[PDB]
Amino acid sequence: PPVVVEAHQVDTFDVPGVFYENHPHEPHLSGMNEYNQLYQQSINDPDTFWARMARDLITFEKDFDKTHIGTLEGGDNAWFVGGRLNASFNCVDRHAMRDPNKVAIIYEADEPGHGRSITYAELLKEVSRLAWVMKSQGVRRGDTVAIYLPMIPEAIFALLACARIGAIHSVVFAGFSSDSLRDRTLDARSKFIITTDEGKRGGKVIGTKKIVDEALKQCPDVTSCLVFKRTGADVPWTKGRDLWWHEEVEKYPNYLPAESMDSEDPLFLLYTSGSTGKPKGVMHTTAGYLVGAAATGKYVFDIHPADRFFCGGDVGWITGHTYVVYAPLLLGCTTVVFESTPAYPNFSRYWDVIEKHKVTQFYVAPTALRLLKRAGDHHINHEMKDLRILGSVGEPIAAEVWKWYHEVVGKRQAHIVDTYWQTETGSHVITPLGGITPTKPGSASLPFFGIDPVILDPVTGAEIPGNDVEGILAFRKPWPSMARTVWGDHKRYMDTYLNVYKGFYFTGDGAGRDHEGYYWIRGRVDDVVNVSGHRLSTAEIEAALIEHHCVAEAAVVGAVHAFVALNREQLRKELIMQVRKSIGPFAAPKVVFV
Ligand SMILES: CCCOP(=O)(O)OC[C@H]1O[C@@H](n2cnc3c(N)ncnc32)[C@H](O)[C@@H]1O
Ligand SMILES: [Mg+2]
Repeated sequence: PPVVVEAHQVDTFDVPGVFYENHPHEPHLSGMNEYNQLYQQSINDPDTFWARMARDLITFEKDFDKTHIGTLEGGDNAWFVGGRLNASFNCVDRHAMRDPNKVAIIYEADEPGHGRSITYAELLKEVSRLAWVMKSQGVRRGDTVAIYLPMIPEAIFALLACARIGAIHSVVFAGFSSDSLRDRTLDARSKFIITTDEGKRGGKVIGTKKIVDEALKQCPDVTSCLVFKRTGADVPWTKGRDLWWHEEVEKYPNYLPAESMDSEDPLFLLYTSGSTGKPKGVMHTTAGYLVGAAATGKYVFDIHPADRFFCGGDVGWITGHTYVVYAPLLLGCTTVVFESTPAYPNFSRYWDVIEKHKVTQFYVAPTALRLLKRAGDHHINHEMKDLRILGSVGEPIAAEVWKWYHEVVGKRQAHIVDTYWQTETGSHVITPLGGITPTKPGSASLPFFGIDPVILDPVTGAEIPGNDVEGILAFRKPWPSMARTVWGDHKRYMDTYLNVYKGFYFTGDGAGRDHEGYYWIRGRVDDVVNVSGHRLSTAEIEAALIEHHCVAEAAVVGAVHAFVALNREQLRKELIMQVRKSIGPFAAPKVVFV
């Protein structure tokens, strides 16, 4: 009888031998022996291991005094204390100083055959003069800055310009409604917001400026709204508040000094929905987050400086934060900013992009892979000679989809890396290491460096030791890129993550660890449901539906559904519009019951 039934008779797949033959460089680890050696040091002497890793990967303005203080139960963890650094220096300046004409960003626009490439020197200029705009409009170190931007390179300019002056960027997914944008801007107390006149995605127009205008009536602390002219459409304009990106940046110099930030100064807020109530502003600080981003970029995704890294995620979510922006730029390679969808103009789009730009690592969600698999294999007829790493994030990749990814997309030539992590962990925590770790379809494999996973009994909270076990997934030790608080609400941070099982970090996920020690993520044990790549609160959908006058009691379960007690076919459609106003289109239920 097998406790972890999903692993019954599943063999490990070695890295394809052709991966090493075709590799342009020498990979970072010699094999699984070195992983085990480094992993054991990361658990048994994290002070030594992470000091060396941080000093390898991150340039500090002032070296740090101590690797880590605090404990999980104390909720007081600090990493690289005494250090000083700047995230934009590490993502931009240090690379522009060595190789100014190296391409940092490839922008792939909604329409094929547009876009452009941006060098590290060009990125330094744009980050600098955008930072000048913010400084000139009164943004100071420690202020938050709301960002409501689509996938254009200007989004990277905005994150890194905020980091350059020590402002705390608070990115809001550009598909959120006015109410959601308002809620996040109010909670973050931002006085400055950055957006576009409109977005273009999949040939469709998104009225970003209109949505922002609606949200800002209820954000009177916002006194500046910088608008990037993406489409040039006539948009309403608020004199004295609104500013044109292109008019303002050209007033200011092409260089700006970077603020000397503490290791533990906040870098950003990322609002995420939890099991109960209002969105949590998950706060990441500076040094530990960047160290985790660079370490996983390097050792999980096998990133080398010449690589062309393509994450299909959106900057509005943590995957885009860590792997579109911070990790590849920290490591000095090229990152791809993709404005379109995998289906526009046709289902070949992902592969057209990878082929044209010779992408070396591609990172997407299984939801997109399932869509494309249903579309048919004739859409894929691309050499994609340099594609050696195929990443998957957000949900377990099913053996049927894993095989299609490995064979049809990767030509049995690429290593498939199923990365498990969350907004709160900053970077990958359970994952194979690209080009190193043997994999199992449907399994996230083994812990990353510094991650000490344990399986707990959900009721008694006790550790369940050894292999072939199942239960709650928790981590036993702090790690550098862990979220440090929930903005304005440290007690909620403690209660949610650290007080449930004292001494451990609670992921909210169930998991099994099979006879080989490989982990298999079972999904959320709480009321978080994943629909089409989004982390949505069933209570948030419940609260939205209830706000309608004819709805009394509302229940939402997970494709989310909604059984409500109140024409009955007319009301079924009217509740959807109420969700569209409270959250956004991507949170409307798939069926509405009465
Ligand atoms: C990392 C981007 C998604 O970040 P979020 O904070 O939005 O969601 C994290 C949650 O997604 C699932 N999850 C994430 N990665 C995996 C994964 N690879 N396998 C299974 N479930 C996964 C797990 O339930 C987890 O608690
Ligand atoms: Mg007002």
